[PDB]
Parts: sequence; structure tokens; C-alpha cells
Amino acid sequence: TGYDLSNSVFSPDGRNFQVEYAVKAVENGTTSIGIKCNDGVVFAVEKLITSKLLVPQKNVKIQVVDRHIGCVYSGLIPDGRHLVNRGREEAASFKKLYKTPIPIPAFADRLGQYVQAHTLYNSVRPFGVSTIFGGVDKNGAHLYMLEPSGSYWGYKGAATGKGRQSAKAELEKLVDHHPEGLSAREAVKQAAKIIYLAHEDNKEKDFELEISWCSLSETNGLHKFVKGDLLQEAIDFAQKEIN
Amino acid sequence: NNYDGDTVTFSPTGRLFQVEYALEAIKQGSVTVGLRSNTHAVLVALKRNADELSSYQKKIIKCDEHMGLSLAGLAPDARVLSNYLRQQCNYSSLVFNRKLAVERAGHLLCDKAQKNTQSYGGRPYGVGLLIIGYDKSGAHLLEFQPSGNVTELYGTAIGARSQGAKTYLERTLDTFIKIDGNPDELIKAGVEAISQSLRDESLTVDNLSIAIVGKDTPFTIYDGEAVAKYI
Amino acid sequence: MDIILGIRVQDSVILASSKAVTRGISVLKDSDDKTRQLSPHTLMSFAGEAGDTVQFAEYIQANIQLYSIREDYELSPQAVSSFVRQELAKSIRSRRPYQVNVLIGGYDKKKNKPELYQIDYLGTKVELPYGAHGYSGFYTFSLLDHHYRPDMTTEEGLDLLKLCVQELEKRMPMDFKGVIVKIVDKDGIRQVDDF
Amino acid sequence: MTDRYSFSLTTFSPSGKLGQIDYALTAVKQGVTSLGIKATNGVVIATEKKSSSPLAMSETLSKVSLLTPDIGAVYSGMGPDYRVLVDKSRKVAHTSYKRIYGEYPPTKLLVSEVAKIMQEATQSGGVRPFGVSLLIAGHDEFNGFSLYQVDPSGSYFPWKATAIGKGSVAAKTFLEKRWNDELELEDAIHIALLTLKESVEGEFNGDTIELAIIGDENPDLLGYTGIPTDKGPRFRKLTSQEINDRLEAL
Amino acid sequence: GYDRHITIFSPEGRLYQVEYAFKATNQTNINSLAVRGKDCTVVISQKKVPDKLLDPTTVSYIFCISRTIGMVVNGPIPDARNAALRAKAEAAEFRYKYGYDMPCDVLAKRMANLSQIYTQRAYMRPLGVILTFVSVDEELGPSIYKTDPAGYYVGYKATATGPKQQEITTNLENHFKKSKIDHINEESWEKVVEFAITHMIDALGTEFSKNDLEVGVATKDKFFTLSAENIEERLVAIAEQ
Amino acid sequence: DRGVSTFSPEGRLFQVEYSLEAIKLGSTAIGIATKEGVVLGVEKRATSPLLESDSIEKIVEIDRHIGCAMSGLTADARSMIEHARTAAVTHNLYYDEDINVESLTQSVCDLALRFGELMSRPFGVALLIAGHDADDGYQLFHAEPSGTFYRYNAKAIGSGSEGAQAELLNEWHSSLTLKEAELLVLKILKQVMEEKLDENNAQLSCITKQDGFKIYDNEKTAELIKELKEKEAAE
Amino acid sequence: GYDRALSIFSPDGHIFQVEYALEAVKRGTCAVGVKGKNCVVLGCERRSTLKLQDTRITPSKVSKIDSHVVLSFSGLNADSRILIEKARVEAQSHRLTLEDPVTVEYLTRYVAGVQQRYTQSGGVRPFGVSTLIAGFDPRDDEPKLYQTEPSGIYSSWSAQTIGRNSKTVREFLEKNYDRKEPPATVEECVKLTVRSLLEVVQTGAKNIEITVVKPDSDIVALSSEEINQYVTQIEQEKQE
Amino acid sequence: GSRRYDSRTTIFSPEGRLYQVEYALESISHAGTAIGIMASDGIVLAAERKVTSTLLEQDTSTEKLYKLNDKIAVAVAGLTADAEILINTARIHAQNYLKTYNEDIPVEILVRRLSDIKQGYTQHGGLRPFGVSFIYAGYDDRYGYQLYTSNPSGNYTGWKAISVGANTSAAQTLLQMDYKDDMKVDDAIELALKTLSKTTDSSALTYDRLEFATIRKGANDGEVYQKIFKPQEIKDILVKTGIT
Ligand SMILES: [Cl-]
Repeated sequence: TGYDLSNSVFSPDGRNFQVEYAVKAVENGTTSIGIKCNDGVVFAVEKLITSKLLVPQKNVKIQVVDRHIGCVYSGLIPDGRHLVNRGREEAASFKKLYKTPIPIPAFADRLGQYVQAHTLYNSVRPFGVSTIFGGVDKNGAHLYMLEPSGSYWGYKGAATGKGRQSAKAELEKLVDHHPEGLSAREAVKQAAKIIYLAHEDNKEKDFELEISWCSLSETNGLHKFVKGDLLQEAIDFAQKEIN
Repeated sequence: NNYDGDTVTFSPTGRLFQVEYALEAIKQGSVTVGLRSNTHAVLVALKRNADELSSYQKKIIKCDEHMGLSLAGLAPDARVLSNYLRQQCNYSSLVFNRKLAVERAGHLLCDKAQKNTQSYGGRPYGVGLLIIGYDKSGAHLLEFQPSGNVTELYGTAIGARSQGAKTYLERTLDTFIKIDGNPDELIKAGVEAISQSLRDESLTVDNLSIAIVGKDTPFTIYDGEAVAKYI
Repeated sequence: MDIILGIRVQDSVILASSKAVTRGISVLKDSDDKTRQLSPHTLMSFAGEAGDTVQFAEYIQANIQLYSIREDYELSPQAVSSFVRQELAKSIRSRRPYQVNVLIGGYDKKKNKPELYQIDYLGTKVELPYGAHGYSGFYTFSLLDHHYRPDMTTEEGLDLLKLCVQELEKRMPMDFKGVIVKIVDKDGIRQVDDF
Repeated sequence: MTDRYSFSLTTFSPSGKLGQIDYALTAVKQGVTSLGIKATNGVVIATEKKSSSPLAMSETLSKVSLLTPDIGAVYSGMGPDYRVLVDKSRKVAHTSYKRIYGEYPPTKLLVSEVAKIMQEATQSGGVRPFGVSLLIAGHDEFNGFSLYQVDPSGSYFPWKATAIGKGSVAAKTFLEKRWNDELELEDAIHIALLTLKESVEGEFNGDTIELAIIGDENPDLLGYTGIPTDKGPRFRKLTSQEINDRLEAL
Repeated sequence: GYDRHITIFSPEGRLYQVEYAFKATNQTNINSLAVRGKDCTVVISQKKVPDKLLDPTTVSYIFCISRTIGMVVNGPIPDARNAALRAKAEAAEFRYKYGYDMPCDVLAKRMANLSQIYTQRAYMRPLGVILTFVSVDEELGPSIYKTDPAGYYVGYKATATGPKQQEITTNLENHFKKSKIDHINEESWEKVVEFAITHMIDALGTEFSKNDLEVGVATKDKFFTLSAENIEERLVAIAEQ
Repeated sequence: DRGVSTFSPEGRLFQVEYSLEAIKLGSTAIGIATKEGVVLGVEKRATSPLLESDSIEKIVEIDRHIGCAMSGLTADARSMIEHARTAAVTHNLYYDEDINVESLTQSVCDLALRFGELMSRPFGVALLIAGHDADDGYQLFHAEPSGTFYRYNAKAIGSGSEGAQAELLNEWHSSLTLKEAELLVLKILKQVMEEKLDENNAQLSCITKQDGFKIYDNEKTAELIKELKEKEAAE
Repeated sequence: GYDRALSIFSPDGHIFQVEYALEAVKRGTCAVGVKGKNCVVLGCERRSTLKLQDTRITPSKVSKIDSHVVLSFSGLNADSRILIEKARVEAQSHRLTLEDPVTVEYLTRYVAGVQQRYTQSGGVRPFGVSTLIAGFDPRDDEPKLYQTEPSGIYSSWSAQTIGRNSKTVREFLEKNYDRKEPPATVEECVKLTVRSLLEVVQTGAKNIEITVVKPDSDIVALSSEEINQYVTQIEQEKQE
Repeated sequence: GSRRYDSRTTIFSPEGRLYQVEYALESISHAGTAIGIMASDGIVLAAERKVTSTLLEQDTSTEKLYKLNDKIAVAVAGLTADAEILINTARIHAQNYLKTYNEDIPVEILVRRLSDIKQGYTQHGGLRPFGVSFIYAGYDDRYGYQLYTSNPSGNYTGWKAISVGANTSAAQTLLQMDYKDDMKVDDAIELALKTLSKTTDSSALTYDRLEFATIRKGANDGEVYQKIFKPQEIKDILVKTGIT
């Protein structure tokens, strides 16, 4: 034994236990999801209200990269911010050299290679976050989810955090019942419901819902936060479904 | 246990013990309170002395005309982080002729602390910070933890026995948020809040430290006979 | 800091160096000693650009004194001259070369022989019976070529040196304010206080 | 990141042993047998092509390698370590010799350069020693034909004939009985094939054996004519057919 | 026992971290196969999409390294993509410096050398992957070259990698023992793909749908991957005889 | 082993806490601040009678208006003193004025936590920095290897510190004269020292606005010791 | 670069590497320094376990740092060469930049600083060497004798000894050396230095080295016969 | 991180010894014995090759005796590869000195330089020391004929006669017994071979197990000649001295 004391060490199984321990920090975090719709993507996250003293709508969790990519994560929040800062540097250098905004699959690999690099040495710690991200490019909508190992795939729907099992089950129903697809406005409504349903795993404290979206028709392919009337409409739809 | 030798090591349950130990240093530190209304933001700090011959350790540091913080934990780490904030506030003014938003200041502190939690050789910061400020979106209060977590709040407290002050502010929330255009009453609410964390000792003239920033009020620190009015 | 002469006789080396230092159109000093003792039996005179001369000379002095202490031994004049030559050859391809010409007068205690080495700022070394730098040789070498013998006494060397200085004082346009003369032999280094 | 292993991974134990070197020699012991024999008019080096799978094309894996036109090498131990050492040896023959003197290095000096590289992996920070022993055969004008062994420590020794790896102890005894100072190159090749048969279990033919010689200049392998002084490489790898021809006279 | 944590020799002359990297290779539970035709080189690999929430089009272990070179990987996807990015950069750099396309065997050697360095230098860990490079080389013709975490590499007539590599290897061995040639004697790549799929079916004892397989084909001057519908056409032809 | 910058479960830096133990083994140093000046005194503690005690230099000038006394691994103090002297003189160069005592102390304390894997360990010495400036008058600071510095009316460091500090607790008042402070340092040094206090094994110094920092002659201190003996015998 | 912190504090507030360096000094051959009224004498032990030694060329225990200052040591011989070289370079560097030779105190302070630096720099171990530095300041006739140790502390001594069995010879010096009246002549100072070593040395043959340093760069090493005459006279007075 | 795997090669033991230096000396005690004897008219270097083979090419082999320049040679005991690293550095230092001063490097100055390099590996860098002990045989016009030794600690000393490697305790006693100050080279040659013959772990001392060298002013008039003995010449001197 001792194989789990140092990052980048293979156990006799062929496993990197330090990466697996980073996953435990992710599983401890709040629930975040992503939904791929007809011409874009929707992101949503559970924000635990630890106290009444928290200013509502101020501690924003979802982050924008460039102007067309949204990023949300569960686990160690600072680690997620560090990853998004890198993502922003990657997107800037891509656009600087190639002019066009970074495509989503291209952006996904940039994050992937950087996270994977933190599994190669014992002088660094793996990322304590799973990141759900995506947006619209020239080839349409893309949704990705990235793990501490550096592993990522494309998704129809994605979920991570403490209430991921509940969320996944809900996402699987939407995929089955809508083979033709889901509209952007529908996806926002469904995203609200799923976070509310996933909040049963974090039922002790009450929470605040935060949603964002990129859609070709609804936001001109730019990342925007769901605010005001559209947010309230989604909250009402969500509250109606849990009762 | 076997996973607390350095900051670069997760425990089997996904914890970072060196960061948690750094968090423990804040709990040993002296209590400090932060609260705000829509016009002003206030810091109140209980200073700690070594003995009766010694001075009382300063707790509040000015970062700019419109921003400053109070500390709890390792004081030299607060000096490093406050120096960084002074530089960032200053970079914004010199390059962009722009006062640094309090929310952006929090994001910068988060990222600086984070780098010390993921790399070998270094250590986490051993101090907690309460940042107050008045910018283009009004008054603000931030709580900084050396884990990297920064949180915007109406009111809060950190340090030893800070739970008492935090509960008081949670009750008084609806009252003190409405104290607009009255700096003295907002400070009173802060002095009353920090009083819920005292045991055996009481607030004296060289014990108490207060700071305030607001709409037409530069960040100013009050010590000595300047706080006798509030005792 | 222009005129430096050297002559190797039977049992000693004699170095003669001018006393003048000029800043602009004014002679600042008429008693300047353009020489450094590198070791008890080795003397180096110098001439070239202002500042560089003393800086280089003192740097060489420090290095030879360091060697002397480390090994408890005096380097031969030949060894010292080779060290000095390499430093100048090194210097000529530097960013800013040290514009310094030197004469090294030493008495080799092992061989019981006086030795005179002439080295210019490029690192051009030659061992000579008599030598000079700049234009100094233009006035003096015809006299030295005529009168010099290898079996000359120290006193005869001084007399031939006086004739060289007299010719310099007659045909040179510059007033160099006379010379300081030093003798290097088996007993060490001494200055001729009346010349 | 940064390589933070700036300390030695090979160190002296209380008994004076350098553990990692000993363990590297153990890896060499497990390796397939290779040998070298020096004749009056040439040198031969040989080894078994232990194919990992029959689907693998063992011709694409070269255990015997040209270092210079007159110098060749074979190994026993870890194949990947050998491959990178061959890359470094070929380059150092140019950078530290041919680009200076306009000619290829003599065998002993190229061996010395390879040895130095292997010594440094035994002392430098954050590296393990190479897990190979090399047999380097060569010719140069002033030293004639030579054969050298290089070990993981960086130590090298000149041999009349020797063997390394799996069955080296038995093979060296076999070579002691057969070697003399009057052997012709063809006699040395014959002895090499005899010696190598003892350590081989399965198929023994031109396709399973790798054999090269340092001998006469090969003007047919030069690739150009017109310069009298350039007469071609002395290193030549024997073909599968050339080996089988000598296995009938075995 | 720190000789098991970093890449230094054990008392037996072994590198345990290299050995454990080989074990990580089978973590995906995927088997791959590569064969050579007359004019082509085919590589097939199992495709498993266990989650319904996944976008199946993004799940892939076959990579287009250059125009001519393809690569299939056995091992976790992070290390696979690490190797893929480096191989792409190396292939592009080679063409720029030396004025011609990087050969399949030369890229394999280069990646094998990089892997060797990780087995000797302590600060770098081995990648837990086996890389099978395929092409139709302009000099050597159809080519299969495979690299592993030990830094070993060799050319192949055909090859198999994965948990059930032995079953596939023996199946291929037996076929080439009959035919007595180093390749599949077939004109079209379509039939070479059919051969590859048929012999994987026989060796594993499992049937495949269009979504259970992943196929890469190398021809002269291009490497390409087949779509699900291209694979379906291949499966239909197999079933009809 | 373990990192040099490691936190304990209690939230303290191991190395900093361990350096504090080295300071506890050091010879006693005492400082007393008054409105007429600040007095600094030290125990020399020669290991042998053949050691020439006047070569023991545990009280040191930083500038004309700032003095300093040390306790612990005194060799570590030399680079700290060099930095302090450089900082004091550099500020005069940049600003044509004396540097504030607090600012000087803060500059010394900035070196403290510059250790890791910068220097390989914290300093194993504590400093009493005494001085005068126009803004805050006579001041005494205690600089630790933690990077923390407290201002004191009176402070003792070293092996006899807690016994001396208790004594300073009772004796100090805001109306002390310079002469009263001198005798008070001598009295408390004599109390905690192993060997009998005299002018050769103990040293006094002070900082005044008029005369600046001065180390006392052995003849001057000897008289103050004789004055102390007589006033203690007076009741 | 190799940055590992080798010299660190232990729970009890000790730096073990510095303390173990002192143990290396304890193992080294005895060195002694005694200053008279107008001189300083440095005595050194030579262990007679090594015969067949060439004494002409073997590194002598006392080393000239400049023409007016000497340095002797106890501990690791190889370590001492590095300190001696650095000291010699600094001596010439001082003469070059300040145009005066170093004072004995300044040279001591420099060597002691080098030793201290090697106790809190990463990737290095402390010097296993204690030194005795003696001489006369330029244009000064007051004798100077200093001692340094691995930690980097230094101090002035009327008389001092370091190395193996230094506890014993210090015992001798403490009862035999009078401060009010130090050895008035060279003879008396050398005699007292030889006497102190005879408490520890074994045979008074080639085991004792003596170096006398007088003012104005007057440094000489005594020969075997000269020392042997002191050894003879001491024991003949002892037979009583 | 990496600290976990650091052996810390440059630390004192509680007794004040350098672990790695002591263990390197243990390694050297198993190496073939090398002997140096200084006479009035020259120096002898004799050394035993370690258990050789009949198939080893002796006439082109060198594991013990190396030339540093025309005036200075070394005998090696320990890791040969480690020695060659240091030997090449010493060869360069000698040429650096010759280029700078236009005189051959004095023996001690070369010895001190190599010994300082060894010292550095014991104090900084975190690397293992060189597992080598040298015997230096050389001549210069200051001290004449000189013998030195250096070991992994970087300590060096001068000698009239000295041994390194295996059985140095036995060898040094034998040398101390028969050595005299007025001894000549031909006598020293005999003493060296007789000492090796008695201390060797082999059954008998033969030419193929030896390396031999002399430094003589037996060069025509005031100059010095180095003679690395050939296999046949070692065979002849063995017969002459009456060992075979
Ligand atoms: Cl390569």
C-alpha cells in the first residue's frame, strides 16, 4: 500500500487513487446539470442558502467563456474558477491566431488536456470538480461533461454533484419521450424542474435556482443568464411539478 | 492522518486537511464583524493584546479609498493578501481610470488563494478576511476563506465565538439593512453584534476597532478615543 | 599616461614611466606613478585609456596576490605575463575592451635572470631586451639599438635611459613631466628617487 | 510541474553496494543471450530474434544496429533502453567527433561516449540506470578490430570473445574452449552459430537469428563511386539466406 | 517499498509502475483488431455506450493523426487523447522540417521513445495506453505498428489488443497459418473490413449491430473512419453469405 | 518526511513553533520604554572565563534613532540586522528623513515567513527593536520569527522571560524616568541570570531623542550596579 | 535545482544537522590558540595513525588567509578548504575595494557568515568545521584571536582550543592562563601552547605543530627540532 | 511530492559522519589493490586488475592506471566509470593551467582541484558521491616527486608510500616495514610487487592480473618520462624480481 498517497502513481489495479479521491469532492458538491436542446444548450445549478445573510442572486456560479460558451461545475468552487480562467486563455489564443471563435469540441479538448496534465505529476493535485459546459458553434449545439481524470464525452443531457442519480433519471426520461428534440424554452423549464427534484438529496437547507442558456434562435448563439420573468416562469413550472 | 502532510493530497473522502488546518487558524483568531446597509458598509473588530504592557494587534487594513478589509488568523498572510488587493485596486485605477468592483476583488482573492492549495511546496493562507466597499453598484460585504471560497453577504462574523454575532445579524437582518443615511446607527448595530461574541472581557477604548465606507464616505478606520462614543 | 619604457640589463630590469595626467587642456598631476607591484620580484607599468589602466592593473595585482597566498609561492615572470596576455586577448573581443598596454619587468629567482615582457591591449606579447609602447619607441629605439649590450650594469642602463628621456624631451611635442624610474632585481623592487 | 527529482535515485547502501546498478544487471541477466567473437580479419556479433508474437514482423525489430559505417552494436536486457542508446550513440559519434575531426570515431572512444551516458544515468538526478549490457564491435585504422562490453554502471572492457544475458556463463565457457588468436572471420561466424544454438530453445534459422560482422570494406554498399579513399562500410548485416547457408555446414 | 511507486528498478530488475500501466490499458474493457489488405490497412474496435445520456457520436478511441496515419488506442480516454494530441503535433512538425509525410513506423518509434523516457525519468508517469498506428505507407505499403507503456514497438502482419486479445490473436494466427501469406488477399477495402469483423465475431463469440463497432480504414494518401450506416452495409453483406 | 511550510491540526506552522523553542533557550534580553527614552539590556552568558566578554555583541545599532537586542540563535540575527540597517539607510536615501520605528520593524518582519522548498527555515532568534521618531515618540517592538510584531511598554525575551515579564508587569508605570528604567533592567536581569550579575556578564544600552542610540561603558554600568545594590539594602 | 531543506528545527527547538556538524568537529584533531602580550601562537595536533606520510606536501593544518592573518581548524578537512578559499578571495576583494587589508575581526565575521548561510539555505549541509582565526590588524600591535563554529556564531578568546579532547586542554588553559599577565614573550607563549597539547597528544614527536604570528606580517612555523626542545624542557621540569 | 523518495545523500549521521562517503569507502575496500611508492629517483605505481578472464584483451585494456598529462598519472580504486568522469575533468584542468600560465600544472594544484570536486558532491546537490579513491603520482620542479591520495570525502594527503582498495591495512603494514628514505626506483618496484603478492586474494600473482607504471627522471637528462608497462614487460619484471 501507499499507492494512494501520491498523485500519478499507478496502483496494482492500474488506478490513480488520487483522481478517485478528487471525485469524492465532486460528489460532495451541489447539483449542476446541462441539457442539449434543438438549437442550443441550457445550464442550471443548485445554490445552497447556508444563511439568510447571503445576498440573493449575487454569488453567481455559472461562468461564461468567450461569448458563446457556458460553464458550470460541482465540487471545489475555486478549482472550477481556475479551470475557467485557463479555458478563457485557451479561447483567446485560439481566436487570436485563427480569428473564428473556438469551436465547442476544440474547447472541450483544451480543458481536457489541461485537466489530464494534472494527473501526470506528484507535484500537482487533480481538479476537485466535474465541469458541465458547452454552447453553439458553426456545426450547431454541443454539450460536454469533464471529470477530474481529464475524461470527457459529448452528452444529450448531463448531471453531477450530490443529486446526480436523481437528475440523470429525469434526463433519461426526456431523451426517451423526445426523440425529435426539445425546444430551448422547454429545456429551461425542464432544467428548473430537475434541479428542484434533485434538491431532495440536499433537503436540509433551502436553495436558490440559477439558469443560463445559449440558443441560435433565442440568444443569437450567445451565452446569457435566465433572468426576471423567464426565470420566475421556470420556478413556477418547477414548483407545480413537485406538488 | 496519512493525508495531511501537504496541500497536494486528497484524503480518501475527498478532503484537503492542510486547507482545513488553515481554516482552524481563523477560529483561533480574535472576532471581527462585518455588516452593511444600502448606503454604508461597516467593519467592527475586537483587537487582541499579548499582555498588559503590549499593544493591541491591528485588525483592519485599508486597500483603497473605496475598499478595505478586516482580518482573523495569521496577520502576515493578511498583509500579503491586502498588499495584493492594494496593487489590483491600483492597477484598475492607473490603467482603466476605474475603481475596482468589490465583486471582482473577491474573484481575484479566490484565485490567488486557490493556487496555494493545488501545488507542491507551498501552503494555504492561514487567515480569513472580511472585505467591505462602496462601488458603482452600492455597498458590499465579502467573506474570504483561504480555501478560496469568497461569499457576498449582508452581514457576517469570523474568528473565535463568531457564531454569536452571526446569529444576532441573522435576527436583525431586516432592521440593519434599512439603516440608510445614518452611519452612527449602522456602527451601533455592528458594536451590538460583536458584543454577542464577548466573554469575560468587554469593549474598551484600546480594545475596539471600527471601519466604515459609504456613498460620500472614504474608507476610514477609527481607533482610540474615536470609538469611545460607541462604547 | 602615455610614455612607458623598459630595459633589461645584466642583473635587473628597469622601468621608466611618465608622471603627467591630463584632463582636457589642463595637466592635473605631475607626480603620477603608472605602475603596480604584482609580486615582490615582478613590476608592471601601464598606459592607455583613462580609468581602464589603473582598473586593469589593480585587477591583475589582486589575482597574482591571490595566487601567491593560495600556493605560498611566487609565480615566474613568464607565468605572470602569460596570465596577463590571456586577460587582454580575452578583453579585446569583449563588449567593451580594456584599452591598456603594459610592460612587465620581473626577476626570475629560479633562473637568476631578469626578464622584460611587452604586451599591448590586443594581447600581443613579446619578450625583449628593451621595449616601449605607443610612439615612445619611435624616438628611443635607434639609441637603444646602438648603445645596448646584454652585459650592461644597472648604472649603465640608467645612463642609456637618461639619453632616451633627453631625446624624448627634445623631439616630443607633449610635456610628459619627466619619469619615475624603478629597478627590479634579485633583492626586489626599488625606486630611483633622483632622476 | 517541473522535474522536482533533482536528487540521486541510485545511492550507496551500508555494504557499499549501488542497488539500482545491481538490479539493472539482474534485468540484463533475464535478457536474451547475445555474443561477440573477434577474429584476425574481423569481428562477429550475434543474438536471437525472440519474437513476441508470430503475427509480429520480427524483421522490423533490429537488435543488431549500425552505429557508424565501421561500428556495430548488440544488446541483452531491456530493448527500449537499447533503442534510445543507439539513437544517442549515433548522434554523439557526429556531435563530439565527426563534426570536429571530419572522420568517424575509433571504436574505443565511441564506446567511451556511450559508457559516459550510462554512467550519468547512474548518478544524475531523478533517473534510473539503463537496463542493458551492450556489446560493441568495430574497426578503425590505428587500433584494428576490437570488441567491447558496456555495463549499466558505465564500466567497459575489451574482449577477444564474450557473451551476455540468459546463458552467458555456459556460453563463455564454450567460447574459451574454441577461441584462438589465429581464427579467420568465417571460423568465428561458425563458432558464433554453434555457441548460440545452445541457448536457443525453439526454431534455429536465418529468420530467428540476427547476425552482423565487422570485416572487409564493402564498396558495393557505399552508394557512390569516384573517390578512391572512400571504400565503403566494414559493418555488414548478414541476410536470412546467408545464415542458413552456414547452418548446413554446421 | 518506494521502488513500486516510481520508475526505478526492483531487486528483480523490474519496473512495477510500467507493469501497472499495462493493467490500466484494459480498464475500458474494449478489444481492437488490425489487419492488412493488398491496398489497405483496416482497424476495428468495439464501441460501448453504456449511458443513454451520452452522445454516441463523441465516444471514440480511433484518431485521425494525419492524412495518412490513423491510430486506435487501448486504455483510458484522457491518456488516449494526450497521446493523440502529441502524435498529431509530431506528425505535423515532421512534415514541416523534412518536407515529406511522417511514416507510420517512424511515428510509432517516436511515440515509443517518448514512452521509454517516462520509464526512465522519475517525475513523469507512463501513459496507461497501447497505441496501434495504421497506414498505407508510400514505401512499405500497408503498415501496422503498435506501441506500449514499456516503450516497446514492432511492426505487425496483423494484431489485436484488449482483455480478450489472446482469443483474437490465435484466431488470426490460425488463418495466416492456412493462407501462408502476410495479408488478406482482397482487392477492395470493404471486403477486408468484412473479414476483420467476421473474425472478431468468431473469436469473441458475439454478434454485432452497427452501433457496437468502430471502424478505421487506411488507403493510399488517406485514412478515414466509417459511419454507422457504412458499418451496417458491411454487416448486411456478412449475414447474406 | 514532511513539508517545511506544513500546518499542524491546531492551525500553527510547525517550524515557526519549533523556532520559538530555540528562542526559549537563548540568553535573556529586556527592554523598557519610558517618556525619557527606551532602555535595552542583555545577559551576555560567556561559556568560559577565557572568552573575552566584550566581543559578545547582543545589543546592536540599526540607525542613530533605532537600537536592537537579540535572544536565541544569535548567528541568525546578522542577516536581519544587515537588512534592517540597509532598510533604514535606503529610506533616508529615498526620502531625506529618518524611517519610522514601526516601518523598520515591519520591514524586518517581512523576512520572517520567507522560508520553504528563499531560505530553508525560519529564523531562530527574537529581536527587541527600540527607537524614537517624531510621530509616535519612544517605542519598543518585539519581532518574532512568525512575522508578528507587538509594541510593548516593557518586554523580556529568552530563558528567564516569563519570570521577568511578571516582574515587569508589577514594576512598569507611565511615569518612569530613564534612571529608574536602567536600575529596573539590572534588577530583573540579576534576578533571572544563573551567574552573579556584574559589568562584564551584563550589558546596558538606551535610545534618547537628543543623543540617539548608545551602548553603555562597563564603567558606567558598574556604577549603576553599585547604585542598585545600595538602594536594595536601603530597605 | 536541489532545494531540499536539510537544516530544520526539531520539536525541542534544535537544528540537528548543525549539532551533528559539531560532532564532526569533536572527531577532528585538536587545535589550540594562545595569545601573548605581543604575539599569537597556533598549535595543532597531528594524529600518528598515519606514518609513511610525506610532510613536505601534505596539507598543513594552519593556513595563511593573508600575510597578516592565519586560520586553523578542527573537523572535516575537505570542508575547511572551501572556507579557506572563500576567505582568501574575500581578503583580496577587501584590499581591492577598500584599499586596506582585512581586520582579523572582519575576516572572522565573513567566515562565520558563510557558515551561518549554510545552516538556512536549501539543498546544502552545514560545514563540519570550527576555526581559530588569529593575527594582527594593519598598523596595530594588539594580538587577535577568534573562534567560529558550524552554527555561525563567533567570539574573541584570550586562549581557546577546539577538536577532540579539547575539554581537557581547555581545562588546562583555564587554570594556567592568567589574564592580568599573559605570556610576555614568544618563548613563554609557545611553551604554554606546547604544554597544553602535551595533556592530550601522546608522543611529543611529529604530533605537535606550532605556528607563531607576530605583528606586521611576521609569521613563521616552528620545525620539529625547535618544538622538540620545548618538549624536552617541559618534562625535565616535570620530573620534580 | 518528490521529497518522499529523497535519500538525502549529503547529511551527517548523529556521530558526525557522512553516510554516503562512509558507504562509498566500503565499496572501494572491495576494489583491486593499488599501490604507490615514492623513491629519490622516481615513483612506482602498481595495481591489481579484478578477477579477469582469459578472453579479456589485456594489451588494449585499461582499468587502473591513467595518464593525466606527461608529468602526472593516477591509479584508480573503485567504480571505473566514476573515475573516468573525474579523470577527464583533471585532464582539462591541467590544459587550462598550461594555456593560462604557459607552465605545466604543479601536482598538488591538480590534486586539490579534483578533491574539491569530490567535496562538493558531499555538501550540496543531493547527488551520490563518486565511489573512487585515487593515488596521484607526479613530478614538478617545486617539490620534485610526489605521491598523493584522495577519497570520496574530498580529503587528500601526501605520502612516501601508500595503498588504496582491498587489504590496505595489511598492505600499509608491509610497506611501513620495508620502506626506507634512501630507497631507489628499482627497489621500490620490487617492494610494490612483493606487497601485492602477499596481500592479493588470488592464488598467485601473474602478469595478466596486473597494471604497472613508473615515473622516472630516467629520461635522457633533466626531464621526466612516464612508462605504462606492457603485458610482456610486466611478465619480465615479475621474473626479474623472482615472483614467477
Ligand atoms: Cl526520439
